Amino acid sequence: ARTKQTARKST
Amino acid sequence: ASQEFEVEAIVDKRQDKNGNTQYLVRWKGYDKQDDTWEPEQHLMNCEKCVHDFNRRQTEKQ
Repeated sequence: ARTKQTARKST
Repeated sequence: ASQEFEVEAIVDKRQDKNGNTQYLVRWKGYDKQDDTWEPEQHLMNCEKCVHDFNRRQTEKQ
């Protein structure tokens, strides 16, 4: 992992 | 969060009919074919990804 920047991904 | 993935960049945005925003997300370690359009509430853990997209709107590339 390169950053702490995350988002919920739609399946 | 099992569905919370690392974002490489937000590369586009659009407005829904409620006036809320959706973001076109490029996912770290995935290819273009895996990009998704995500509703704004999915970016609550990505405030920097939005601010960075917004800054890049003002620059050339």
